[PDB]
Amino acid sequence: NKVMCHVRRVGGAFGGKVLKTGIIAAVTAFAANKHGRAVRCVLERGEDML
Amino acid sequence: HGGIEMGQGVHTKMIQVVSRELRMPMSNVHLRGTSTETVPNANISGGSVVADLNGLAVKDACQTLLKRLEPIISKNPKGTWKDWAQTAFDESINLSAVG
Amino acid sequence: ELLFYVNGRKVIEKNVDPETMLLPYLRKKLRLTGTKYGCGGGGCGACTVMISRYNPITKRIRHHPANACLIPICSLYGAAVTTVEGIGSTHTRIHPVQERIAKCHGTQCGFCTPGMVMSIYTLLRNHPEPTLDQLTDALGGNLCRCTGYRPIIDACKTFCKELIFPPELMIMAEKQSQRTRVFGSERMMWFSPVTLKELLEFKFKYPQAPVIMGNTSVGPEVKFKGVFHPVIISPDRIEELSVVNHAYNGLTLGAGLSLAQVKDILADVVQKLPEEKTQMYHALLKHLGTLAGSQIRNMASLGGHIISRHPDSDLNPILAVGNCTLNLLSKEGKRQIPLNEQFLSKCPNADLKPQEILVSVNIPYSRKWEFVSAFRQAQRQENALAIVNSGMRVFFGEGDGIIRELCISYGGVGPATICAKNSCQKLIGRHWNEQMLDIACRLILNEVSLLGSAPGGKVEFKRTLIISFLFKFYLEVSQILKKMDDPIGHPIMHLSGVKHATGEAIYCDDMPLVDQELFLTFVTSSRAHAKIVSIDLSEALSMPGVVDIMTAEHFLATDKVFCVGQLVCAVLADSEVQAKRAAKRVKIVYQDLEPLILTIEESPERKLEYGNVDEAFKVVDQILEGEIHMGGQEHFYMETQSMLVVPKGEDQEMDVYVSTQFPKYIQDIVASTLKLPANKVMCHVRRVGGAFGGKVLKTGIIAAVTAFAANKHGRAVRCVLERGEDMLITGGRHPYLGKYKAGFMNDGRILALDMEHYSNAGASLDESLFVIEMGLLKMDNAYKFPNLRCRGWACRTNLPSNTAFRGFGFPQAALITESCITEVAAKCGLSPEKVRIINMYKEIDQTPYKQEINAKNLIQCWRECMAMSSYSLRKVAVEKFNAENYWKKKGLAMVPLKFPVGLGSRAAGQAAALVHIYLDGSVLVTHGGIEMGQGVHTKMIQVVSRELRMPMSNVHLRGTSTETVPNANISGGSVVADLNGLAVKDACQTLLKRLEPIISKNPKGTWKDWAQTAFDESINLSAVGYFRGYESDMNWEKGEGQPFEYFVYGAACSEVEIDCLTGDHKNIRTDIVMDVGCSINPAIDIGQIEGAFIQGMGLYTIEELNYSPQGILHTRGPDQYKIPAICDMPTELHIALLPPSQNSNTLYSSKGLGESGVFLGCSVFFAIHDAVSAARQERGLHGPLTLNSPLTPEKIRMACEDKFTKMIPRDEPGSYVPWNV
Amino acid sequence: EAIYCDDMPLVDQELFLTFVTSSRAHAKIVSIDLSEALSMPGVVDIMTAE
Ligand SMILES: Cc1cc2nc3c(=O)[nH]c(=O)nc-3n(C[C@H](O)[C@H](O)[C@H](O)COP(=O)(O)OP(=O)(O)OC[C@H]3O[C@@H](n4cnc5c(N)ncnc54)[C@H](O)[C@@H]3O)c2cc1C
Ligand SMILES: Nc1nc2c(c(=O)[nH]1)N[C@H]1C(S)=C(S)[C@@H](COP(=O)(O)O)O[C@H]1N2
Ligand SMILES: Nc1nc2c(c(=O)[nH]1)N[C@H]1C(S)=C(S)[C@@H](COP(=O)(O)O)O[C@H]1N2
Ligand code: MOS
Ligand code: MOS
Ligand code: FES
Ligand code: FES
Repeated sequence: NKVMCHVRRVGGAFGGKVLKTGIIAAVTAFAANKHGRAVRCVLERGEDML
Repeated sequence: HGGIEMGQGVHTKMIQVVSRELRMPMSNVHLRGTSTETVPNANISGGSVVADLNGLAVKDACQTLLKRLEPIISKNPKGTWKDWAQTAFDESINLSAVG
Repeated sequence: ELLFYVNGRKVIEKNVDPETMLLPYLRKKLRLTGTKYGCGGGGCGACTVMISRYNPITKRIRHHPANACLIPICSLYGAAVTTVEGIGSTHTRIHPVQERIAKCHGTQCGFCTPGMVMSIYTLLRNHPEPTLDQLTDALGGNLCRCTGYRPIIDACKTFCKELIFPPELMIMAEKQSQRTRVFGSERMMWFSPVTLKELLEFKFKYPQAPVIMGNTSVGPEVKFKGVFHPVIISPDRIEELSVVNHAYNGLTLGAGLSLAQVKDILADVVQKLPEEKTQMYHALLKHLGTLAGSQIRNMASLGGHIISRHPDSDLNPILAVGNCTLNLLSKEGKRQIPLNEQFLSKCPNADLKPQEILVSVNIPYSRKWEFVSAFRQAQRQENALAIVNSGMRVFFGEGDGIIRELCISYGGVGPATICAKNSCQKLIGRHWNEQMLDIACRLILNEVSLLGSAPGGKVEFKRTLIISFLFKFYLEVSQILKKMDDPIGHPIMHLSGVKHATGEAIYCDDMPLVDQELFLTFVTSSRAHAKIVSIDLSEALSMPGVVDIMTAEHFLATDKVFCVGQLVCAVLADSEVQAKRAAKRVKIVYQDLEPLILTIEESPERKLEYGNVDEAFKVVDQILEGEIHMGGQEHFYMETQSMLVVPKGEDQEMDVYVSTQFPKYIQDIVASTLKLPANKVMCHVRRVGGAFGGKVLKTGIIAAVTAFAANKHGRAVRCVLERGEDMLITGGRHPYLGKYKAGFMNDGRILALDMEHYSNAGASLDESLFVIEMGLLKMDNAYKFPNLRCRGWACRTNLPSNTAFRGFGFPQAALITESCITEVAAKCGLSPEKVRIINMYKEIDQTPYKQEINAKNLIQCWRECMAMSSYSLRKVAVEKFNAENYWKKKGLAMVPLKFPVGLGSRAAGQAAALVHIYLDGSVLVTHGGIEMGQGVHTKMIQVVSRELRMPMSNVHLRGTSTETVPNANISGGSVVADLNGLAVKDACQTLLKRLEPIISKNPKGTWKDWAQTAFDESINLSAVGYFRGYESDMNWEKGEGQPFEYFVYGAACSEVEIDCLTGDHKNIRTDIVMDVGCSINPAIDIGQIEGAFIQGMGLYTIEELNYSPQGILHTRGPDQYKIPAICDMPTELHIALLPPSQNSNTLYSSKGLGESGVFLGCSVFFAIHDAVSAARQERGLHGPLTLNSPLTPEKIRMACEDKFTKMIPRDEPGSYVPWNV
Repeated sequence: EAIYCDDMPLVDQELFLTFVTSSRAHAKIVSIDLSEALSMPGVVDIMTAE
């Protein structure tokens, strides 16, 4: 009841944005909790495909 | 609703559903975006069912409102939605529906 | 370079602007936001911060509190700054002070607790095992509009029987090179000498630069007055400026020594040497223990006070009579001048040069057969600037009565400290008897020749206080001469009480900045009925920040201004300080109009009827004609009007984060202003800092123009106001003019009553008549009147429009009826107690608006308070005390109370809610009621925890919105707790209805299992709750209906003690009982009761609104607004809560307080009334008395007529147009 | 004008996260170092399970 997710829109996700977005978000939230400031994460195309 | 817009055009579907069922034009309805503070425990947007699933949920919420607006429109032939909404405000008719 | 420490981290500033203060720097830059902007002028005490400074000589560090809202940045080089966030936190170990101030329920709104916990922490650091006297001394400066201070002293009562200074600071103090620092800016230059010589040099340079040492007297001038100093000077730790010396000429104190150090040195020195040598030290200590507060006493020093030339100075007249000489020093040598009238009159011959810093001051030993005394009178006991103060000493010598030395000086009377010379020139020679007092009075009465143009008003009051102080002097010297010859029903700590006491609570301004923000500020009219012909804005446009100066030409003043404080233009700027500076120099052309209306008596009907008054008046024994005036009030909510408006850039969406009470109005007005459907504009609140009303209409129009600006220019816009224009924009209570003609039989019972209520509305032509309706009903609390004819009218004035308040109309009409009752009881000959008993409601009766009431509760609390407070013994002791004392009259009073709870129409009571349960055991609840200090959310958590059996941990609330719960109501009327709680009840009942099988199949598990299974079997877990509200009907054409859901019943007895010479009063003991039922949370109930009582006592005794004859209200000065402080509490307040009654339609058999105990504050009021009567009982005069409200010490002293008032020069009425109407 | 997740404005004092992947399918990790990495200008912290 503390964590609120917000999704206004998504730019064309033709399936499969679930487990890996979760594994990104888990450590992003770990970092944001330990160092009390917002953390923004964006992935490169090669990082995606890998 | 609890379904994600990912370019397939689900929010236009939802605005069309609300426009048809509540008998108001397209222009008179708004939609912001998915969140887990308003619609909890929604399911994954995968299977091609989420559009129809949330369309049925939106239909359900709209029906629950329109049954409460039954007497007001019963007692007024030509009402803009402002007139019925303010009236339903006066007779203490709820206007927040979970579908 | 600027180098200091905040909470233990080193902070470096370069290339600064020294024209910026500390508190905006801690908020907008370093972002330790647990420190609050209360007033910016030193009054509030909200911004308390600990400052520690190390002395490289003494090898020790001195800790002192200070108000960060006046402290400049450039005075902190090498000092440790400690805020609320450095002592403990919700992650680390919490310090025992915050733990005990939250455990003892010392928090209600939380916008006052960080300063107070830092004050208690500072005193515990300085003092390990203190006394309650020291603790109360420490907390004197701090204010609280909500609590009433009792739990704070309760938490302090257990103390009576670690942070470390950074080593970098102490080592660079041990080095301490001779570094003279310069802080430069484009506007204002700052110089700081570490050595004496450079200070003397820079003073010998351009001398228009003030020697800033405490900022306490220059800060207000640069702020409200607006004067600007191009260059300023400010010393460092210079030893010569701060040294204590004992010599045959008494002692020598440095000008750099702060008043707190001075007080400690005097307090220790008066315990060493015999009292035959010390008389002026005791006077200085007497006026030092009563100076503003520990913060200001540790910020302000001797020299600044001496040279400030403030007429209200509390220490100057003691010095101006005690043979004191200021030592000086400059490039052209040394000097030693005396302090007398010539020093304070501003004449050039005796004074300081444009050079010669004041170095020190010497106070001699008092000679034997010489006695010194000083007296003062102000609106409040503590932290109030005096209206008349005096310094008095007389030296005889050789054991006789002949006057050879007699020095008396008066401050606060004229434009400066006036000292009597010619009367002092003539009094010499006679004995210490009555005749010299006659001579002194007959001289000083017309020697200090005041006029009708005396600023601050209270002409005859000061004139009487003069001789009153002289008379006190006479008695005290004569005396010494004669001598030497289900969590419901259990007390549960607030949800965010720790989060208050540890400074994690976010407010509408504590939230961060968003990209490309702006800021907005208004310009307000200062004329009452003045036509606008032109506005000058050429020079306002061109300065850094100004985007567009918005006017009425594109909701603001168009052609004429009908009230002061009306909005005519607003300014758009890139930052706050730029916005204020740009606003302060827009020029408006005016032409004043002839018909000027400011008062009720020179400016539709609402009438209730019961029986026929005419026949009883033809029959009844005695006819009374009486009248009363009751003045208004100001809310003084601690948090000011803060808001932010954010455009979205897509779909014209507009977020509005505003700390209001009524988001529906905000959304509606923004939608109508932007020409948008309401589905685009959303509104957000999380908590509001202690708002008691008034944050409704003016907040609406402020949000309207803020949103207009945020839309048209396509950028975010923040808008926060300040305390002064908060008073100037927003009105307060309606002041009432009440006439009455009553009829009562010799049985002392009222059988005839006519009322003509009049209200002072404001400039608005279409306004809120409703209180005139509403307050018409609630006129009589507990007294049965067989006949009523009660009418009301609303009178427009050229003034800001008035709004609602806590209590809301009941206090006014209730005290009008109470005063009519009391004057009847005086005209009869029987005690007001008997008159109230044989006029009080029966067990069962019927209100004049035709509604059944059952009131054995009122009679039972009457008996309980009467018998368990020992009424008879205490009262007979009161008459015994008045029979053996002549100037000390103590008065005891008792007052009942019936308060109706109910609303107007059908739409008013409806309340919605939204409840989610996620797939664990954890619940998210939201509603439409606003959190503003009552503790509504703790009650909601208790409700949800009883209705779902899970422990209190599992539930969390995340603020309110209009996107989750739409179309909520006003968060007022003391019902929104009940209404939104019923909505929460409905939602939780729906959820527990949805889950019979899962729960009843699973006996010994958790909510985790049952919510999991509920999702498994496809059962909804989020529901809307809703409550239709109580049915209320009122008809005015017949004056009948059922408009009130229920009534609360209480009683309060109060004991006071007034002094006939100086017209102030004490509060000794108040015993208060009320009937509430099975309380949801007893601690919250007792807190609300105490807070309402304190607010009512403050309205009835202290608070006054002085208006200039052109309509301009006064915010600071002699007539500044006061609110009750920590010393205004009764010594004992024994409050007990009676057993319940199990009522019908009240949530969980609990009653809705929050506006009820306000009128019980009239108790002490009538108590002083009683005392005044005893005075006129012994003075032998029974002449007509007209005691209005508030009973300021002025009117209390006027009521105690004496020979002193019989020798006061009566100024002609139509001579001058005085300070106040 | 369609606002996406990256099109939100910058929030105050937000950090930035970037991932360091793997390069060998089946392998054993012997030792990890960050001394040149953590001493870069701008780095706040490196999160590893080591
Ligand atoms: C909210 C509030 C409440 C107050 N309550 C009280 C009260 O109850 N009782 C009371 O007696 N007073 C009261 N005061 C007044 C206060 O005590 C004085 O203003 C204060 O002592 C001035 O000291 P300062 O160093 O802060 O003055 P500063 O602002 O530092 O001094 C400004 C002026 O003093 C001159 N100056 C200062 N020091 C020197 C020096 N050494 N040599 C030459 N010139 C010098 C500067 O040139 C300048 O003209 C109150 C003030 C405020 C704002
Ligand atoms: N333009 C667009 N079309 C799309 C997708 C998308 O991301 N963008 N996702 C596809 C996938 S994987 C699914 S399952 C469906 C989901 O749409 P619905 O569940 O709302 O029918 O859209 C399909 N078509
Ligand atoms: N601490 C605190 N108590 C307060 C207030 C406040 O701002 N702070 N407002 C008062 C006012 S004006 C009202 S109407 C009631 C409303 O709260 P309730 O509905 O929970 O009684 O709270 C009262 N008590
Ligand atoms: O079913 Mo597709 O949205 S992974
Ligand atoms: O909160 Mo209400 O008394 S305007
Ligand atoms: S005491 Fe600092 S803002 Fe009022
Ligand atoms: S609780 Fe102290 S100011 Fe409100």
